[PDB]
Amino acid sequence: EIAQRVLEEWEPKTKLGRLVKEGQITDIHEIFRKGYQIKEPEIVDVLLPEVNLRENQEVLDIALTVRMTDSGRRIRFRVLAAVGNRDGYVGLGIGHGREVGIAIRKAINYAKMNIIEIKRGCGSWECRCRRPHSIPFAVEGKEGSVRVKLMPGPRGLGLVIGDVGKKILTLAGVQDVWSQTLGETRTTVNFAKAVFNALYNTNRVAIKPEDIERYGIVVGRAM
Amino acid sequence: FEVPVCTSCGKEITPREHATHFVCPNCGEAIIWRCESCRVLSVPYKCPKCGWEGP
Amino acid sequence: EYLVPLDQYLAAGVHIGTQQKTKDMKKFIYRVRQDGLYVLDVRKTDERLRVAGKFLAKFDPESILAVSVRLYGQRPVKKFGEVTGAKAIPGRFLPGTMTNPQVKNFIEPDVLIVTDPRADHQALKEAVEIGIPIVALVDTENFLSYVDIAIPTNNKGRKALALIYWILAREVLYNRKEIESREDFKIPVEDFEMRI
Amino acid sequence: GDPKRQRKKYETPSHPWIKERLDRERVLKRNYALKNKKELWRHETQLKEFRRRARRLLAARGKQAEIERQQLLQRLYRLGLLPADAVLD
Amino acid sequence: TLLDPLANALSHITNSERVGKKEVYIKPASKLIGEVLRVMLENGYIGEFELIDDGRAGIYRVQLIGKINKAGAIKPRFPVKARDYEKWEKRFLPAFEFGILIVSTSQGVMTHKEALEKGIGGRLIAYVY
RNA sequence: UCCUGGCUGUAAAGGAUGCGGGCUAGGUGUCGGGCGAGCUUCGAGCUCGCCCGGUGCCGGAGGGAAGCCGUUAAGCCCGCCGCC
RNA sequence: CGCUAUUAUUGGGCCUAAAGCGUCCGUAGCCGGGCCCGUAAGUCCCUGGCGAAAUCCCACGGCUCAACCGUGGGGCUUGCUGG
Ligand SMILES: [Zn+2]
Ligand SMILES: [Zn+2]
Ligand SMILES: [Zn+2]
Repeated sequence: EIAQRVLEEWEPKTKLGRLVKEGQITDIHEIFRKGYQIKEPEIVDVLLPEVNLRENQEVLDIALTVRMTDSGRRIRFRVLAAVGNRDGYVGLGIGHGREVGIAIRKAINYAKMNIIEIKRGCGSWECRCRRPHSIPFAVEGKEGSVRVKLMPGPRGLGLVIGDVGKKILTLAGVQDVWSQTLGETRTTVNFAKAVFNALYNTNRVAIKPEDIERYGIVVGRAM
Repeated sequence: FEVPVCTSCGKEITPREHATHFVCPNCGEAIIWRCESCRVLSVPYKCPKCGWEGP
Repeated sequence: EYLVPLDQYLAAGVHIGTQQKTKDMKKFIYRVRQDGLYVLDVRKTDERLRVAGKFLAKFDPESILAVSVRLYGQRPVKKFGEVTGAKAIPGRFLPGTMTNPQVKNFIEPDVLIVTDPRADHQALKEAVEIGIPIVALVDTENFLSYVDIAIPTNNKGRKALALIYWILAREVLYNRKEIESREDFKIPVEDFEMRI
Repeated sequence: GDPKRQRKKYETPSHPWIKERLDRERVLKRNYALKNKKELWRHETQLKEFRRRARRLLAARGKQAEIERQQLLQRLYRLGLLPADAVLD
Repeated sequence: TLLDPLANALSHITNSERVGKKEVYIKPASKLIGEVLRVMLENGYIGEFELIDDGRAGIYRVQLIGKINKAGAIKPRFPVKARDYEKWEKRFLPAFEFGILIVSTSQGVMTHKEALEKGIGGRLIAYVY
């Protein structure tokens, strides 16, 4: 139904859009680990239809910024938004706007275009299951003054982290994690970007064939 | 599914890295993969079959 | 042995470098003159031209892009395009042709050929962002950063640039099997040079 | 030194006024007809003790660890929370 | 001045890994460095190391395969009992069986897994992951 | 304020950056020594290149709140002292 | 007490935000290049004698369950000592 509904009224402008409209590329994993540029949010609307439901579109922050022209001062809105399916795909965006609606829509489109793919597993000394309910190993991210360290935890231990990270990890599909932070967490933008980069850096650790079985590692969607 | 691996070093390619890939110019049978860091730092590469040994 | 006699190579001046150098180019230098000028080796040029010929022939002609901000390399690019089918951009390379689909001449190619990776630093960046291989003509003072195939040659002189692009077009055709063999490429090298 | 006094068998929450937690607990209280939050909290505490014991015992070496694993599983069986072919996870 | 050559060997390996080298040279050699490299090869973290005889104190040539994230020396060399390895695992490594603590024992140099199999302790000298 | 012989022990006494060792692209200048090539008015002379050690400018990866630093680190490791 | 990585072994900082003595020599202490032989003080394993009971964790049993009490298994006493 809605698949073709959206596909019909979309006229592509890029080669990736054209391939996704035709049907050469059918799965979401086919666009990622090649140096493709992603300039249309319709690609992601079509391949990941879960990122249009309101349940998957957290608005994280609204800020009121000021510019001086006295002259009189001019008021603007900055919006920070996250989107994602709860099975391995999350993105984050910022939007300028003169009105909050404009800001929000721009932020969500930039979030769709800034989409990544993560890994999941179990690497805690206290569960040793082989199911993907957490992260498989410990990772570190940074932005500005904020430093985030994410550690694997056991089942039933729900997201021991600040709220911004709670939302981002929920959307990425993580259920259990321990955290250490350093710096100024009250800058929501930088706290969020640090968590996002920590999740991205799950793909920069080198592993071996046995680690996959040992930790139940999963790249993207499960099952 | 599978995850590709750089040919100069041996590290997995990340999702939104500025990496590239192409077919060995001399042979035509293999696919050379190159990661962002190796490209910006000019790390040399050597084809597995022939050994043409380019940048 | 050679795609064109050593006499012709040295007449054009493909082997003349500059008073500067770099560690990335140490493979490709042969000798420093007494006046402090560096000289390249033409055998590696010949080899890399053959290899690049094969590589480009393995592509589709309408997705190939050549560029030359430098003035003594515009007509060679133009004629390379006319012959192979490859798109050409001699003048300026408006920023955004590869990253902004609201411009008028917006395209996304599958391979890019650069005349000088310093003068052509805009298109290089955009190509890096879109994720395609890069062939480049490199001199001594150049770095091999974000360059996937490098041809050593003088990238300053009209005669040298004309000769190089002529050779490269002929190799593309030979490897695409549109000329049963060389000697059947009756276009003069004068037609590639820049008039006065 | 000092002698030990008797201590509570329930733990209170870290923040009192969080909306998600309040909603969850309101639903539970209403549906199981509990009189206070103390009861809910003491059952939560029971569960947390079981979990902590399992976490401690999981990947441990020695004779007493094995004995205590078997004791924990027998107790959960006898209480009606796990079957017999149950593992510690 | 020069105080510890093992630490230097391992820091050199880490930095050359980070920027993508293939062969690395370690100028003051030692038998501890030999044994640590032997353990690393057995566990698959390097390839084909060899020893070279200068007249002073040999050199070690090592080949890399892009498998090391971090390698380092453990200073001070803490003493550890057979029943107290998990604390240090948690302190130095990112997951429960991921990497190796290199231990020196009266029976020789080995990993903490081998050491636990044998039921012996010793001294901590390196971690690799 | 200078000279002879003594006291005082202070400064934006500032690279506002404690000292030693190993590793992580370089380019272009300049001072001292050495080697190799060419020129030479045959000069302890001129030009080009390479090794060592000093002293500057620029800069990719990287680092940092940023200004900026960047093999003369404000990077990663091994040490010791002083201070908040 | 925690919050507080605002005392930092784990685990902080000192160009411009608080913070490198004006510079050097060197005493104690701390840190110290490579190989062979010995020793066994530190270090590791195994076994004997000690570290009162109460208090801590687990199971079972007796008070309507529970708190409490009892019967057993471990731990605690930061360690000491003979081989
Ligand atoms: Zn688990
Ligand atoms: Zn690489
Ligand atoms: Zn090949």
